[PDB]
Amino acid sequence: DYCYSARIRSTVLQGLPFGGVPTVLALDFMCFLALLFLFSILRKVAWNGFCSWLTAIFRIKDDEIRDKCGGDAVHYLSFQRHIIGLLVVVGVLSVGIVLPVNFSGDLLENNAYSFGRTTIANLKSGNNLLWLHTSFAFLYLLLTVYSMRRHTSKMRVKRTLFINGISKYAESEKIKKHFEEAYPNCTVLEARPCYKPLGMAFVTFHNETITAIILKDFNVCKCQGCTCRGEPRASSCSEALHISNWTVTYAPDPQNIYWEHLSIRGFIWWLRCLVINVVLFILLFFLTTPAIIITTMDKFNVTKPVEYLNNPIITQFFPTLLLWCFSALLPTIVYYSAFFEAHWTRSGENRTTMHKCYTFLIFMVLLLPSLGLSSLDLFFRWLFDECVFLPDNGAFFVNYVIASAFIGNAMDLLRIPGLLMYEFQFGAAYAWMMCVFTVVMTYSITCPIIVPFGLMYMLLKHLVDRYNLYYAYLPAKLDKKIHSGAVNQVVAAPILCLFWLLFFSTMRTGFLAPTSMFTFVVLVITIVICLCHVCFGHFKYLSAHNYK
Ligand SMILES: CC(C)CCC[C@@H](C)[C@H]1CC[C@H]2[C@@H]3CC=C4C[C@@H](OC(=O)CCC(=O)O)CC[C@]4(C)[C@H]3CC[C@]12C
Ligand SMILES: CC(C)CCC[C@@H](C)[C@H]1CC[C@H]2[C@@H]3CC=C4C[C@@H](OC(=O)CCC(=O)O)CC[C@]4(C)[C@H]3CC[C@]12C
Ligand SMILES: CC(C)CCC[C@@H](C)[C@H]1CC[C@H]2[C@@H]3CC=C4C[C@@H](OC(=O)CCC(=O)O)CC[C@]4(C)[C@H]3CC[C@]12C
Repeated sequence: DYCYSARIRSTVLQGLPFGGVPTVLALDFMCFLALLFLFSILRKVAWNGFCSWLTAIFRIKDDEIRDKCGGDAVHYLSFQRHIIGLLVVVGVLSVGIVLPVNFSGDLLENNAYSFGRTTIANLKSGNNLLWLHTSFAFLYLLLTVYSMRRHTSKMRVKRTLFINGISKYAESEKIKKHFEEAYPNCTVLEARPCYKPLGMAFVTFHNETITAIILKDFNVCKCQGCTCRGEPRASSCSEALHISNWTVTYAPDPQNIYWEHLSIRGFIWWLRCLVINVVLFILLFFLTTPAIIITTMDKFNVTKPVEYLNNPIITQFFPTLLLWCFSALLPTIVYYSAFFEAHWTRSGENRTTMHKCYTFLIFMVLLLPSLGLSSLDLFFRWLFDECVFLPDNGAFFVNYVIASAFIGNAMDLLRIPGLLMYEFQFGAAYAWMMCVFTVVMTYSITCPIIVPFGLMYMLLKHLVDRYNLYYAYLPAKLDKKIHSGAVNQVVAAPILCLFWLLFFSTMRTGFLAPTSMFTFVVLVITIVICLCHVCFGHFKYLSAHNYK
């Protein structure tokens, strides 16, 4: 009883020794080591001793970080410090309690060196123990929440609106009298157009709930047979106003405002947005696909015996190193290109780009490679001329995590030196570390052995951060709304762990098989709760964001 019966048909599909992890690891370490020597001769070029910086890493006290950098660096390092701790608990459960279950699988017991043995693919469908995987996936959601209730637990104008689309010939009298007659419950303190004003204004009220009500009445989605939104109500003042044509917003400070960009609104602005974002999403397909093609040479006609796999130098190391190169350049595209979308507020742009870096990195590292590698008609050709799971059984992901761990972090030292010719980007750095955490979490239950490398991705990213925050990057104060943003991404990670579990369950047993059902039930219950935080606002004691 086996899956491949390698004695009958010596089929190329049965993968490398150890998934090619040993060669990837050996070359990645050796490339890391070489980069640390290269770093040393770089930082010594400009003016205590060769490796002195490596001693500094473990000497600097947390209070020195706190004192020099300010609170944003400590809130950042707290986030890391929690995720490191999170991954020890998830790590010990994965390697301790998931892996010995997987490895008890009867399905890949031939092919003893196959990395596939340490994955869900080793478990025969209908085997009772498959509930343990669904259970841990849920348990990990509770831990990624509880660990973020702890992170957030440790950490620390409101009547003024900015009103846009006023005609340049408008008058403060009419603008003032409008609110106090269209909404007689209000009272107006100030009402001023702003920098021949170009049709933007500040207005200030007496009361905050009234402010929110007035702010809603220009923007709110509620409907009739006539119109899909609450159209802003008429007045005697209206000729100065052009009320229907406004956009109205809580006023940020003028240091946040792009007085250039907000000159365009409605369908035109959504055109510039969609044709920038489509070009980038098209481009991801071509950046992605070389990695998947170079990896997938399990074709036939000739070159069919197991002996015909290439060296894991080309079939594992090279493609994951190329995918890393594109992963590490991707932030530099979206930070550059987001300038041309013309957001209204620098704060928005910063807060947008962190979620855009993250979701493009997710499409091009996790989701499109997951669909690409899952698109193995390969099994259909073997079968016609369950044991379906990724080619190499997902060793590709381990190999990515290793590549990003050793080569990525060693490169992170070198990201700030220079002189080879003869300021902390908090959003980018958040996006990048949650991209990697997402992969680890996604595979942590289908493919346990990824988690140790996930942990050491974090430890080395942490040390290199604690180092380069204190010594290298300029001390920076930041907009708090990105730290709170990043915690939502951490909650996405175990949810995508549940989704791919439902996928690789439902492509290996029916949707009516009870583990498929249970995973669906958990997922649908989880998502309605998570959505009810976003605007509906019912749950605000739960899931995250305990604050001082
Ligand atoms: C296969 C392809 C062609 C379609 C797959 C869908 C994605 C391209 C979509 C689905 C959800 C979208 C995201 C949903 C929400 C946001 C948040 C948005 O930023 C916000 O914070 C909005 C609210 C605010 O700024 O206050 C920026 C765009 C982004 C990342 C979107 C980018 C495009 C995404 C990933
Ligand atoms: C193959 C299956 C999984 C379908 C593909 C689904 C994706 C399009 C989803 C999965 C997870 C989603 C992300 C999970 C979490 C967030 C956080 C969310 O954050 C906020 O809106 C923060 C707002 C604030 O903090 O003020 C922005 C969208 C984003 C990136 C989502 C974008 C759409 C993603 C990539
Ligand atoms: C039929 C329906 C139920 C299918 C749902 C498919 C997608 C639309 C789902 C799958 C995963 C979801 C995400 C999973 C996790 C999160 C984190 C969490 O993010 C926030 O709270 C950000 C917004 C805020 O700051 O208030 C809640 C929304 C979000 C992005 C979800 C948005 C909707 C997503 C993309």
